[PDB]
Amino acid sequence: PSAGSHHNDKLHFKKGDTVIVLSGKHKGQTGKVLLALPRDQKVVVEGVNVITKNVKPSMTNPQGGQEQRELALHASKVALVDPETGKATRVRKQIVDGKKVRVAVASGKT
Amino acid sequence: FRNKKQRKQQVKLRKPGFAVAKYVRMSPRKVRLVVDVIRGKSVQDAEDLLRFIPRSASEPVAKVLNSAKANALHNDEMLEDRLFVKEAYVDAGPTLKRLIPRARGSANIIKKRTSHITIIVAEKGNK
Amino acid sequence: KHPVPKKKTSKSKRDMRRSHHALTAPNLTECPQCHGKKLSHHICPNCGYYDGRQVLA
Amino acid sequence: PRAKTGIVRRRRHKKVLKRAKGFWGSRSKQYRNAFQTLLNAATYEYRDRRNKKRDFRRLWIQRINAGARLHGMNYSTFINGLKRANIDLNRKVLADIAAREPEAFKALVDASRNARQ
RNA sequence: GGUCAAGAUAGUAAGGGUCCACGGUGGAUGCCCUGGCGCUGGAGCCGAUGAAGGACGCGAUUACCUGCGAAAAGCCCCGACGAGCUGGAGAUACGCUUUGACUCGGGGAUGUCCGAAUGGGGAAACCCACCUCGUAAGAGGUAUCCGCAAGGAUGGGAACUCAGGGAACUGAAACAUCUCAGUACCUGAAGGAGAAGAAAGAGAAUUCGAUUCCGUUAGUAGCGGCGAGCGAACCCGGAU
RNA sequence: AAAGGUGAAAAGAACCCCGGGAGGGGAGUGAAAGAGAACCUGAAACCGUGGACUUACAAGCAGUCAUGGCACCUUAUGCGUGUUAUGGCGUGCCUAUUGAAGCAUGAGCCGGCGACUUAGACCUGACGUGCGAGCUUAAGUUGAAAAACGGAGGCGGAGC
RNA sequence: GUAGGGGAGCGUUCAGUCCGCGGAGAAGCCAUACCGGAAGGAGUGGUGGAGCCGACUGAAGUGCGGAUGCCGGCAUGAGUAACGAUAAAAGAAGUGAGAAUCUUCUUCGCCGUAAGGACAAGGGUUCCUGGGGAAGGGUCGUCCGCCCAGGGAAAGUCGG
Ligand SMILES: [Mg+2]
Ligand SMILES: [Mg+2]
Ligand SMILES: [Mg+2]
Ligand SMILES: [Mg+2]
Ligand SMILES: [Mg+2]
Ligand SMILES: [Mg+2]
Ligand SMILES: [Mg+2]
Ligand SMILES: [Mg+2]
Ligand SMILES: [Mg+2]
Ligand SMILES: [Mg+2]
Ligand SMILES: [Mg+2]
Ligand SMILES: [Mg+2]
Ligand SMILES: [Mg+2]
Ligand SMILES: [Mg+2]
Ligand SMILES: [Mg+2]
Ligand SMILES: [Mg+2]
Ligand SMILES: [Mg+2]
Ligand SMILES: [Mg+2]
Ligand SMILES: [Mg+2]
Ligand SMILES: [Mg+2]
Ligand SMILES: [Mg+2]
Ligand SMILES: [Mg+2]
Ligand SMILES: [Mg+2]
Ligand SMILES: [Mg+2]
Ligand SMILES: [Mg+2]
Ligand SMILES: [Mg+2]
Ligand SMILES: [Mg+2]
Ligand SMILES: [Mg+2]
Ligand SMILES: [Mg+2]
Ligand SMILES: [Mg+2]
Ligand SMILES: [Mg+2]
Ligand SMILES: [Mg+2]
Ligand SMILES: [Mg+2]
Ligand SMILES: [Mg+2]
Ligand SMILES: [Mg+2]
Ligand SMILES: [Mg+2]
Ligand SMILES: [Mg+2]
Ligand SMILES: [Mg+2]
Ligand SMILES: [Mg+2]
Ligand SMILES: [Mg+2]
Ligand SMILES: [Mg+2]
Ligand SMILES: [Mg+2]
Ligand SMILES: [Mg+2]
Repeated sequence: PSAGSHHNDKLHFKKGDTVIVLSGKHKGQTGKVLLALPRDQKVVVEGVNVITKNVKPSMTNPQGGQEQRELALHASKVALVDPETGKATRVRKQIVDGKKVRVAVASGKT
Repeated sequence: FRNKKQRKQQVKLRKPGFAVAKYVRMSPRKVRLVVDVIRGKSVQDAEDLLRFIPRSASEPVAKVLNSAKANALHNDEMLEDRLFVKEAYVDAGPTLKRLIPRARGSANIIKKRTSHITIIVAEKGNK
Repeated sequence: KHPVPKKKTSKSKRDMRRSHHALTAPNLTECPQCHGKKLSHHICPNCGYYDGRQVLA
Repeated sequence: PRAKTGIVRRRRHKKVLKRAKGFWGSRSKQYRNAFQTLLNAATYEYRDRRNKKRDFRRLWIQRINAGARLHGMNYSTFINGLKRANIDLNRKVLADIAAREPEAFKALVDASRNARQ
């Protein structure tokens, strides 16, 4: 019963966009979209961040070894930001050129 | 403390001088026969008696005894020359079941039972 | 033919019966040399001593 | 719609079972034999309310006869003696006089053998 | 106090019992949904251009499933979306993609072998041929029935339809006519419906006007070991 | 045929201790490992450890009543709660039967599943409601996050 | 007071409406000496981790101890019978975490128109090598016809 089903496998933001974290423990911290998976609705933001363990495997290296890497998040705790407001912001689809669709707020655009 | 959740954050439960062998492929009443000798007795003794008891079970039970020792010494900094088997018991694991043929058409079900051996070491002063 | 029990035996009964299955713990002595423990009139299984030294290491 | 048992049967059961503590063996741990034991218990309860009323009267009477005879009187003659002198005492009370207070019971004896004369 | 004497009573539990505490077993109960159920409405045929259903394959690694078919998790063009993708599979590596990928919609190309199987044989998925072209590789053809030909047929499809054939238990408080019942089942042919249909009619008003279906007439008229029980039609009102 | 459930998120427990392993104890993560992959709750039968009071002169459907002993004090210092000693009293349940403790039937135990219902626009009573010498529609039509129309028919109205 | 008739109610799911609770923790589970005439119902505490109580009204797959009932789990018999031909074993040595059971050596014993060898039918990787040890082996296993991986099968003349 996949996570994307509810959100029509659609991402409300692109990869490389900056994002503010709406909900949870990392309220409001900000970051670049390093990875975004539409169907699963999961997204990586240089702020979440956990300590993972590499257990036995002799690759990498015989001993264990711990590690610091960010752990992806659910789309619905992510938003495009607005350079003016600087805050959590909705999006309007308007037009430019020359056939390009673009994204505005209450004061375009990102 | 104000909330159960508060306690579940603040304390964390400890199992002071306690080891458990789970799913030992033996029968409880058997294993008990052995254990009842170990119990109340001062850890050293237990270590010996287990080497001269001529049941099979004697061996898994030896092993749990040592595990509880290494949990009271290491993970609990207790005093060897004062350790004794404060408590020990056996309870029933999920028992393996297998069909076995019998005479004429009849079939049967052997219960290869399993076992949970539990030892709990603890220091003993008289005062 | 083919006897069978008439009635389930109570937990109480069954257990009264079992009042004799207590194992008997070894009488154990400590070897006069290498020092662990041994059975009377057996060879001390740690060193191998029975007055001088019989079984091997 | 369907309506499972959900929750009711276990509540009933625990009710019986909890009436049944201290009962021997399965009588206190298996529902049916509990419930059963309890039917017979019913009989015994009702009966014995009446019957204890029967029993205590008996006891009083025993003690009374005893005291009566200490001072050289049978009980029956002692009680007609009391009714004659229109002393109107409970035998519960007569027993307690007889057992607890010597001289007083004595006095009632003398009064009664007087009523007999 | 000591000895003797007479008398009375206590504790210890090998194991058991009742209760309490703490666990194990086990999977009830509560909560939940990724799975069902019915009703309503939609939609209704596939196939010699090889179907339904399969076998064997295709993967960097591939046992199962999915998708595909030696052009083999896919190839071509068109349309949509616009940043991810590299199937369930979550696993490492290789990599693809803003010259527009992946996914969605729409057509085509390829489509091994079996299966109506149809070159001949055969114990389905395998064995053996013949003919025309071709340099070989390869390609195509080689069944039967209607027809001059063109072209049509064979096979499959839960229910629904019509047709050929057609039970018994059971009910009659036994049973034989009767009833179950033209039901079950079998065979046939066909469609998305089919059947039926354009009065040598129903009927009694010199009335009505192709058929089917619903209500109703009506448990009426009748049928019947006149027993059990079976049971219309006309009129009238609707659907078309 | 049976089959279901970590967690919000795999952050799926590096590393240390006993063990060949299995399993476990730490640590670390987590809000919670009183969620660790034999992972939601986790009842009962059933198996054990520990503690209270108890039991080795005793005849018993195991209860019930009365009293004494010990113990305990969160609807609890009394009408007590647990447990016991002794006395009185007492023939399991169901079914089937003239008659059941019956040496008559059923039953190992606990948990779940498990048996008087639906239909018709049928028949006949009781209760209630709306109209009332009258009462009512059916198919259907339209509307339909509702209902309204629809008199064809049916019931009373006279019996013999 | 049995069949039976009648009367008033308790509890369960779902439904409409009203009230209203719930992470400062719901349902479910657990303990309990309180309440009600009974079905039953609350108070507090422990559990649990996301839903739910009360009231009135409506509709039911609505209440279990029985049916040698059904599915499931766990008891009893019980550490009992048995461990599958009475052809038979002994020592050393090796290995190994662990050996009466595995490997080697020396003997012993049992088949020898068989208990040896080769085809067919059938089976289907069981063969060989290297590893493994949960379960399968009626004990034990370090071993195996088991588990994992990789190899192995060659026809003008045998059979089709
Ligand atoms: Mg009286
Ligand atoms: Mg003892
Ligand atoms: Mg396949
Ligand atoms: Mg090709
Ligand atoms: Mg394209
Ligand atoms: Mg897309
Ligand atoms: Mg062919
Ligand atoms: Mg017949
Ligand atoms: Mg008949
Ligand atoms: Mg056909
Ligand atoms: Mg481990
Ligand atoms: Mg912490
Ligand atoms: Mg005890
Ligand atoms: Mg005597
Ligand atoms: Mg005694
Ligand atoms: Mg009789
Ligand atoms: Mg009778
Ligand atoms: Mg009997
Ligand atoms: Mg009987
Ligand atoms: Mg009979
Ligand atoms: Mg029997
Ligand atoms: Mg009326
Ligand atoms: Mg009465
Ligand atoms: Mg409600
Ligand atoms: Mg509910
Ligand atoms: Mg039952
Ligand atoms: Mg039987
Ligand atoms: Mg069973
Ligand atoms: Mg024995
Ligand atoms: Mg026996
Ligand atoms: Mg024997
Ligand atoms: Mg034997
Ligand atoms: Mg043998
Ligand atoms: Mg032998
Ligand atoms: Mg060695
Ligand atoms: Mg042997
Ligand atoms: Mg050698
Ligand atoms: Mg041979
Ligand atoms: Mg072969
Ligand atoms: Mg074995
Ligand atoms: Mg090894
Ligand atoms: Mg081999
Ligand atoms: Mg040759």
